[PDB]
Amino acid sequence: REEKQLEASLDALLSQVADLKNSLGSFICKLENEYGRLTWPSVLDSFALLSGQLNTLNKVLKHEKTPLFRNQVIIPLVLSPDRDEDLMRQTEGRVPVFSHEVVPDHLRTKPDPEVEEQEKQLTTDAARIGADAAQKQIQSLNKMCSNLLEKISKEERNKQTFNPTDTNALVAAVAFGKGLS
Amino acid sequence: WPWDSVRNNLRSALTEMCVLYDVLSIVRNPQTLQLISKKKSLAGAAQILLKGAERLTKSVTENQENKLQRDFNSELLRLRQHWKLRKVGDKILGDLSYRSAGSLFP
Amino acid sequence: NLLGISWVDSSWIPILNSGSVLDYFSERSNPFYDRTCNNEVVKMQRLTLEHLNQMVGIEYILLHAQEPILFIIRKQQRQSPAQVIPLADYYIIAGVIYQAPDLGSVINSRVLTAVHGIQSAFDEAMSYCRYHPSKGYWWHKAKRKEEPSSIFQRQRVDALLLDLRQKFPPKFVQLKP
Amino acid sequence: YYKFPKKKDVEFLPPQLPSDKFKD
Amino acid sequence: QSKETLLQSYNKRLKDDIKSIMDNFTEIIKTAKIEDETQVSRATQGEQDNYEMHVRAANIVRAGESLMKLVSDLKQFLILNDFPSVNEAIDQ
Repeated sequence: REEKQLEASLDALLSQVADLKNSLGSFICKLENEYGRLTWPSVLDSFALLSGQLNTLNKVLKHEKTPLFRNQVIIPLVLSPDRDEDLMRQTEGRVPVFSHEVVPDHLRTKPDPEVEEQEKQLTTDAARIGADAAQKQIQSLNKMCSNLLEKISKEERNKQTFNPTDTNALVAAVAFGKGLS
Repeated sequence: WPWDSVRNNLRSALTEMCVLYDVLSIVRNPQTLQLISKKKSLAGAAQILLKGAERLTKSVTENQENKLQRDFNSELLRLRQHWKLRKVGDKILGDLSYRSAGSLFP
Repeated sequence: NLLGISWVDSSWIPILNSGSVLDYFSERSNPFYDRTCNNEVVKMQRLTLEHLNQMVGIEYILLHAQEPILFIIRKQQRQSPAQVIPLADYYIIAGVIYQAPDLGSVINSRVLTAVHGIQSAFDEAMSYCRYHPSKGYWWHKAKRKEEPSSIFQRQRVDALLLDLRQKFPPKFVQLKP
Repeated sequence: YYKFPKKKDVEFLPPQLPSDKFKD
Repeated sequence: QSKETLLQSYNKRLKDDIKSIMDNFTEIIKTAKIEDETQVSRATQGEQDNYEMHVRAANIVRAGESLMKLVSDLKQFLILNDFPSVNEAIDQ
């Protein structure tokens, strides 16, 4: 069942991504017609719940029980971008029609260069200035708030306003002299 | 441009999901890019903290500079402490009807 | 660092078959694969398939069977047999000569892209306006709609209202001149 | 309003009023 | 009805959210990924892990530096007690 483990990781990440995309599309429909009374707190919660939960799963489904990416090679069965009506029942949400010369640049590591181009344009701006407070900066302030959050309320597991003994004792000594003699 | 931005975000999410599904179906030295990304993230966090501090010290500094007419904790109490206490039917607090000693009509 | 080009093979690849990739790579003109393949030593005699993997030659070899579009060009070169050492692909898949690595850069490019979108998102909402002492406490469908103090009691009028289409039958309209 | 004003149907009564502000 | 319990629950929730925002925003505040522990990729995955702060890091810092004063004002407004139980400024 080793091959099934790799197949389960692909379906889990794809299903969660599709659900997040559907949620983002459904929430956008209510944020377009009702443009008024749109608070920043309510909008931020939906985006945070839709992006973070998906990103965590995407990052976890790649560096935890994954097959080696050096032996296996990506290779399709055949190269035929034909539009068949018997092939749309294998993705359930995407891949409606596959073409060949209809998309010269639409799928390439999600093309949006903002990191590689920046690192290439600024590849040389600091030779021997730092290189000590960037990689060895993981020990400056390790614990600053982790030792004060579990010793306030979690470590406990309140002025008393009523005295139960005073209530029972006063009631018995008021009716008669029961306990005086 | 609300609907335009919503449609743009929806199209971007659809394209991302399509690329992910296509990739899934097909599968079946001195750069320091991470350092620059961490520096940008720290700069953004500092900017967000500064913006929050500015919004705090600018939208709540009304009574800190000079006491003026402001329903927020500055005007509602003046009449309350003088006439009635906290009550809520919907947003109604302390009607003046002399019902404490009236006994005539509400 | 030569996987970033988005070049293609058009005519320097007369064919991109198993051995036809080695002979295409023999003639790098202009874009088909590296001029730094075993192009020259493969073309010293003829358009061939030795400098692919058989002899010791760094050509765009048949790293695996792919007749349909193009074999996955790996600059296959090892002094013993049965290995190709990878950096890219002169295949026509995705219509380009990409990096031929794993899903790593593919998803990471996906995510860098979506993050371009995301930073757009965060700033776009950022400075619209802010809630303040009063929500945007600055500068010191609401006025009216139907009726504020529109008390019942004599609403009783209602009660009688419930007499009138009855005291007399509404006439048909169907005319928006 | 202009539009077409083809609001025929029936009813022609109801109340369309509001003053709920006296603990009731 | 006991609205004091609901007020205490709201205050506890606000304090817990503030503590979490102060704690869940230090995964990259004390380190800059000096080593490559990612078995998949360190050039395309690690670079996008920090450039995606809007979906990973800045997704909590946004409300985490905005909901604080909002909840403070909400608590200060919903409970305008004025309940010294003696009404000090009455006999005066």
